[PDB]
Amino acid sequence: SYVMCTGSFKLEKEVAETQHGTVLVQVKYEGTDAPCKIPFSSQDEKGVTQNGRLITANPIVTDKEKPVNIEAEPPFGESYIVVGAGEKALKLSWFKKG
Amino acid sequence: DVQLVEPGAELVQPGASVKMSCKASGYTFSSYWINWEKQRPGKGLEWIGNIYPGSGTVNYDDKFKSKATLTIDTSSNTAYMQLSSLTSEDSAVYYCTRGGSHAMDYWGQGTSVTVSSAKTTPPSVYPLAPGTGSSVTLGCLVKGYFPESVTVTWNSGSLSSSVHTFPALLQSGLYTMSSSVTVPSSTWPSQTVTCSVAHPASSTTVDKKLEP
Amino acid sequence: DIVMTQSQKFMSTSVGDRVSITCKASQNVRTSVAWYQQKPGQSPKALIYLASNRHTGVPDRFTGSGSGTDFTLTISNVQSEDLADYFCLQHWTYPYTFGGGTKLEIKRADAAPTVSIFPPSSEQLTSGGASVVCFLNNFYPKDINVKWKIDGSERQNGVLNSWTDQDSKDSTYSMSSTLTLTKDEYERHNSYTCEATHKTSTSPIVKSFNRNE
Repeated sequence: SYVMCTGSFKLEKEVAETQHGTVLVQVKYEGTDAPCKIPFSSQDEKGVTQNGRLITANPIVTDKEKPVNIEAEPPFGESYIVVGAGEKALKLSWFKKG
Repeated sequence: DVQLVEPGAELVQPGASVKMSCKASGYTFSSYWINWEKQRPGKGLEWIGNIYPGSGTVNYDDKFKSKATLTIDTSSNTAYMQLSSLTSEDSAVYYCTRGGSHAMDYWGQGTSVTVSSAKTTPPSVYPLAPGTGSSVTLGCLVKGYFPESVTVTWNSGSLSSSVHTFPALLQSGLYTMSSSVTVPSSTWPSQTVTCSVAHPASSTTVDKKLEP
Repeated sequence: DIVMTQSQKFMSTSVGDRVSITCKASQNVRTSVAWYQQKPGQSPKALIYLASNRHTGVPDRFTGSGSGTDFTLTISNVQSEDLADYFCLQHWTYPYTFGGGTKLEIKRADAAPTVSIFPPSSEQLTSGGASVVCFLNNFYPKDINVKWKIDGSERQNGVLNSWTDQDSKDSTYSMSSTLTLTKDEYERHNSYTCEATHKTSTSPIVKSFNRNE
């Protein structure tokens, strides 16, 4: 098994909807423990954790220099996508139309 | 009448790059995604990546990240794919297709990319005659030509029922193919049998009469 | 990445029968699976979207089913225009991945190959080349093996094989096998033999010639 990435993540480019209707976040890893398992979570409008919304199976960083695509299935309305662990976690707001 | 037009073929020198087009018509270009695929004989189809014309959103299969670049010219309803530093592993049919929530629906005709340093070369046409049975099989060996596009007919197309056309193979950087015809033994050599080979790329036509 | 497995590269059928083509996903892809039909030299045609929905214009002979990992394309009352390649595609997540394809062919009675051997032409020999050709024609099923011998010794180096797709007229297969030598090596040996092994007989079919005849 991989160890959970202990480092920080940043956005490589704008978060966007995919051809199949999911939401893709492409991240650039800033740590030094790759290959490592990406911590991921989703939150509702109130910042409360909601499970089962990660589409990508077992997202990993294999090389710190290579960005990683991560897809989520957010709920309609306001929510957050969170990449990484701790307070340093990359927290992205998302609004899903209709 | 949704259409996606791609040029038929591209010959690329090893190490060079190529840029191919996908021109859309019969629908709102900015309302749908465009996908790019690679199809090689013997290997399963591969998805290279996609692009959304209205926003510029683009996604790649990591396997093609260092090789392919997807761009657009929305004013001319065209999607482009550029492949860099080509090797023989890049020789394939490259398709574009319209996409969306229901995946690829309409596919383009495909661009056949051949990666080779070969020059246009006319074929050498050799007769294949027995050196019996109630039937006799005759052939023509069409060897050492480039690029891969020949036609072989028998008696200018008059003999067709028993003809076999064998797919070409790569041999010493050039192509080789063969064709066979079977006639009743009592009719040859009495009723002549001649293969006609056409290789348009080298403007070559060869008629080879089969001799006993 | 998700792997889409089509366990059957080839499937035999008869006009009017039912055929079920399977596609297995390596993870749960829900119903995000499309099916395509492709004929030689042609672009794929979309048949089924989201596992079970038929595209406009597609005959009702075609039905798709399954959810999760196990998908099936069913073709009822198979027609001769249905003889083609079929492949699945998952679009649950990037990268989209395709099944390896399943080619639908027509069943017919077993047939032994007609084997013919040909010496190099005098025209080729004048240029310094010596290609010995063997045609193994109109056999069924498609599986076949060819072995070459020079002066009774098995030769593998210099052999190139080409196979035709199923014939539209008689449903048989054919193969061309060419042993290419230089004239210098060809003129240092006498007998050239091609041997075909096929399921129709326990005894291979052997054809041969002597250069000195």
